[PDB]
Amino acid sequence: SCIQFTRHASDVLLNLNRLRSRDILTDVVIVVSREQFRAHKTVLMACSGLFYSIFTDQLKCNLSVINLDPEINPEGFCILLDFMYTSRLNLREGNIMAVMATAMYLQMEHVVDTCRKFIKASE
Amino acid sequence: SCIQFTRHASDVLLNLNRLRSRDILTDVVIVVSREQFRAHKTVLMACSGLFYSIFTDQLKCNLSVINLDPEINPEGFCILLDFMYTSRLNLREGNIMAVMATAMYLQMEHVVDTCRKFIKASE
Amino acid sequence: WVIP
Amino acid sequence: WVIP
Ligand SMILES: N#Cc1cnn2c(Nc3ccc4c(c3)CC(=O)N4)cc(Cl)nc12
Ligand SMILES: N#Cc1cnn2c(Nc3ccc4c(c3)CC(=O)N4)cc(Cl)nc12
Ligand SMILES: [Cl-]
Ligand SMILES: [Cl-]
Repeated sequence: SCIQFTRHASDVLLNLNRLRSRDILTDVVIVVSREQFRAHKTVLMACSGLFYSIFTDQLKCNLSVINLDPEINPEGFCILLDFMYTSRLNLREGNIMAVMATAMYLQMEHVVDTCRKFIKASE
Repeated sequence: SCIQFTRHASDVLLNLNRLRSRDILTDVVIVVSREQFRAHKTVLMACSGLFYSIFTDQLKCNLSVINLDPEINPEGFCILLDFMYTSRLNLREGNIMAVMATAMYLQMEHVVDTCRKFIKASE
Repeated sequence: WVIP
Repeated sequence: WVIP
């Protein structure tokens, strides 16, 4: 018999992105080649099958630094990290291949789906 | 020029509630009289003006235990904590006064609003 | 607020 | 997915 506040989930995510921008309570640095991205492990796990697996691991759960595969593109990661915290995906002709490869590695199925559909439409 | 995934914010919140249920990466215990509630500081701050103030404080940000005012009702807190993690508010005739008082203390304006409207309709 |  |  609950009532539901429609905008609550979006409002929570907006405040999680504000915490990220201010570097408040971030507990991990994701290293992608020469670039570093600070984030909250809980948000990463909530968005990515890869981070969900990493941070449920009894040893990796305590690491403050995670190094991604050297084939991962930093811009592609940046675009996906922004997506995690905002629901908005900056998908462009110039970055779609890198975004799709990063989304496959991060196990972000909905992003992979749409990248596949946008690529299929251009061929 | 971003695209947006409509269900993303709700999916994130669902996974944050799963982490709470499994006690994964919880970093605070909220003590309400004889009861204890484990939570994620980032979610508490994102939902509550009171927790936002508490956890941006340079000393309180590092506490693992927060004790609420002894006038706060544990059930009212439990209902609001569930709301924070789900967008669903279990508002009933028997708990509305406790929920509204707890929402005022926690500075959860949208919950206070609706409690006020539900009370006004019954008088 | 809505009835979900 | 939508145009926001
Ligand atoms: N507890 C917990 C918890 C935290 N996070 N999380 C999940 N995170 C996840 C796992 C796989 C995938 C995605 C997110 C997006 C995607 O495409 N695949 C799942 C579950 Cl079943 N549980 C949890
Ligand atoms: N950074 C950050 C950040 C984390 N959380 N958070 C806010 N949390 C908040 C503050 C006040 C109120 C509510 C939530 C619900 C309500 O009724 N009042 C606000 C801002 Cl402006 N910023 C942040
Ligand atoms: Cl996704
Ligand atoms: Cl609220």
